[PDB]
Amino acid sequence: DIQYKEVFAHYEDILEDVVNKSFGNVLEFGVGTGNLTNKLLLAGRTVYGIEPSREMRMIAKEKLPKEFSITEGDFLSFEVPTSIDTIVSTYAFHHLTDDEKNVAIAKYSQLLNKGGKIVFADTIFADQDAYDKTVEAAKQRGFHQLANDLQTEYYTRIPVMQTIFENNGFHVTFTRLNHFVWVMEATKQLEHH
Repeated sequence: DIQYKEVFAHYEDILEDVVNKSFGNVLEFGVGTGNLTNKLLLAGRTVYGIEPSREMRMIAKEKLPKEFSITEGDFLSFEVPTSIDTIVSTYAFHHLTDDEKNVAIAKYSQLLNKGGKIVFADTIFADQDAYDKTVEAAKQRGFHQLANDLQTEYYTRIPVMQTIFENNGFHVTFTRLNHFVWVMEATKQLEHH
């Protein structure tokens, strides 16, 4: 894992940052092994989990308190908890093509109330140059699995994500927490219905 040493740099701080920007009922996508949830629960937040992988939902049910709800849905198809104030996820949104990312945001815009937020932490790039330069660096070093990841998954650019959020009624702010990851804080501008 020397290859992902930088990708996960400040991992904890990253979850911390997402936690500190969330309130009320939290809907988490891509629960994985429950690391984000864990800090979300510690922070006294009310959380509802979503994770397609049964393999993952298990490990999380293991670490998290019992009773914790975690359905088998995903970013686009999932159970709506009830009243959502903020939607979160870390290291997951890139599993969606840019078109799907737009459907997702369009859908969260439809569910959240004025003032509702979307806080996602994920690997994303400033521009095409920053990306190609990162893919090369990974090649430069012996990082072959990482270079594959970068050209396989659907990582995108900050400006693209910028347009999607705003096109769907959001005002978003980007804060870099490491060379790969950035935290995007989005707040819904207008009210529902």
